[PDB]
Amino acid sequence: EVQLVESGGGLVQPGGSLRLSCAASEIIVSSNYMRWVRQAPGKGLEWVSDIYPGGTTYYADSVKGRFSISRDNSKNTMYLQMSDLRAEDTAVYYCARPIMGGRHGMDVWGQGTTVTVSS
Amino acid sequence: DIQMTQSPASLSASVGDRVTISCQASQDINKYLNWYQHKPGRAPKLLIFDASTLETGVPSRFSGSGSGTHFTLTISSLQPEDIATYYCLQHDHVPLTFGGGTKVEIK
Amino acid sequence: NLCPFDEVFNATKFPSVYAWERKKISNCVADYSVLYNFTPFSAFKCYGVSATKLNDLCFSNVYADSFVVKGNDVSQIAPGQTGNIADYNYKLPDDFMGCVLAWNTRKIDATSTGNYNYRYRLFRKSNLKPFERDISTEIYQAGNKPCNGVAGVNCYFPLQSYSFRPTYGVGHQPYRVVVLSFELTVCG
Repeated sequence: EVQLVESGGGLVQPGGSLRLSCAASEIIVSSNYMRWVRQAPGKGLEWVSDIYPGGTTYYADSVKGRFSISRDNSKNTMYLQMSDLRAEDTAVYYCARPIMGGRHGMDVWGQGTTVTVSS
Repeated sequence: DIQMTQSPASLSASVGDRVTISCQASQDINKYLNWYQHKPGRAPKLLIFDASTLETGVPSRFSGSGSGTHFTLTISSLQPEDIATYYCLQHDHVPLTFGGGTKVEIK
Repeated sequence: NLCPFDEVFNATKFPSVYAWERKKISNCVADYSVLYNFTPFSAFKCYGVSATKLNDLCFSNVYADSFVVKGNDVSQIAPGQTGNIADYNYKLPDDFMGCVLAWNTRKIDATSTGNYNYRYRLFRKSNLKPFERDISTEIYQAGNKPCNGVAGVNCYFPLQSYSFRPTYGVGHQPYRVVVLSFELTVCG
């Protein structure tokens, strides 16, 4: 079935590397749009980063230069390295796919994981 | 960035009442904004793509329309299984920006 | 002999941005006063040279790349752009030497029924090299199962079409773009 799994979320220090792993099946990460969508507790959704199937990188201004989205074509998985994490980086992070080409909706989803940032 | 306004931020109505949630954008956004159902303890689910077409496996109670800067989520018959918050995310142009949220509850 | 720049700009049909036609400009005297003092353009901005100093300047050949994009996606027509148009339809090289011209053509490229003739090959494995052209209709495989030319789950069609309408905003109207490249015969 169409599925993603978020993993590696939990407690980590500011600027720490949990490197959220998003394992895929039946689709190949080398050929897909894939997105990190987060949600702080009691907040609306927000966008983090996206990868075009050519490898093209983008960043939201709240995560620009501090985070980096990446993928392993051989393991069929997406990774977001996080650096300079902060108290506002406590959120529920989902890995999910807007269907490539803008026309169509966001077909592939995972259940998400909470990353908490506290002293 | 591109701002939006969802109206209202929360609403309550009886079973079967028509639900209407608006989304106002700062510029023309065509149709590539989508509507999203966020249930607590689930992954957020899609409602409409192309801002005028039901995704396969979306319930027929959901519907969408509009163009330019105004959009409207329409539910023609409210159901007990619909208790959720809703969003109007655009992926229309960079920077991509999520909607402010609208929680529906049944009275 | 005057350069045939009227054939490339007032032409009735341009190709789609994924299938952009390249023209080499052969030996000829250019007239760039026709292209600067006349001002039909929504965007007219040059890279490494100016809008007026190009008259008393000349190059070993010119490449004209005629194509159709959408008005906001003219911002993806630059060196160092990484948009869907730059990576998958038309990539201007970093050391690109030349001028980019864009004009609104909503009168002849937008229709009330929706114009789906102008396509843009929106899906691709990996990025394009400087001025790579790729017109392949090879089915876009997003998954492990081979698509074999048949579409389905994870097998999407690699072309996506424009939907050009008169009722869209300035950022969504059809815009014609032709880009003049310079390389180191044609002097004026």
